[PDB]
Amino acid sequence: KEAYHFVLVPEELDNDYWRLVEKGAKAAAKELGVDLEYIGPRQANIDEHLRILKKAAAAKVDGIITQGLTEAEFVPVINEITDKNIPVVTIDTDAPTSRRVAYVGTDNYYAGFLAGRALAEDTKGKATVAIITGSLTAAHQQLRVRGFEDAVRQEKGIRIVAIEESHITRVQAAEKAYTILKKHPDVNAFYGTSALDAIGVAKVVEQFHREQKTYIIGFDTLPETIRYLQKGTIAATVVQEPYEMGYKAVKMMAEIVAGKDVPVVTNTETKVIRKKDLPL
Repeated sequence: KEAYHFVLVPEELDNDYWRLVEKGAKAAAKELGVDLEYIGPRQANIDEHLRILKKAAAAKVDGIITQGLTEAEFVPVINEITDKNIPVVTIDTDAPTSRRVAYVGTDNYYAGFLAGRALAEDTKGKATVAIITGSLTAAHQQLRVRGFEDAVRQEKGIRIVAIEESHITRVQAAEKAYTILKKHPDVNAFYGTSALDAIGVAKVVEQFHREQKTYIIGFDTLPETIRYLQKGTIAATVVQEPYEMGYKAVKMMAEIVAGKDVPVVTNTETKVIRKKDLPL
């Protein structure tokens, strides 16, 4: 009996969030006697991401765990991998129209919906919102935006005046905040859907001395996010369970190759945390 060899491809190797996924994935792998190879782009890059997927598939590994990041490029690659009878578990971002066997990650539509609810609650239903999103093509970003929009649609005192892409860098989130605040000086609320968006926004808001008049809600728990939350510049952030999705993704791949029944979608929890919830 040879050990199962699984590949987990993170969006970015050196990233606090994915290192938490790696920890959970390696904990489950060790617990099951599974060889887990954790490889991806050192810096997020779609083309090296796809290239590492197709390489792992050509190695006849027993299963591949990955984001279904974009419909256009990742659904074909997931299906291509599935056509070699290698099962794919999606993690963090689903591709529900692909032939991936199972998904483990946040309900991204509903993370954004809870963010809309939290913004409406905290602003007492009155806000002029700008949205910073990592990209318009990444499936989880799209869902987080759409969920927020649906949540606030009937909030008569809320209107969304801008949506801008950060390309998941802190510097470009700041850039877009400079552009938005210049163009829409009535903006008193920012919603960021990737891990550095609120952080980039927070810097610009503080530069213009607008923190006391600006509500900021972002995603995840990076150190600068916790700092701005303790300081008051960021009012809230949506917290995921990267360790748990790493752990559950590996355990579910093992169930799949063992022939057991597994659900198609497993959603790890999501929570809107504010300053009062710190420490985590």
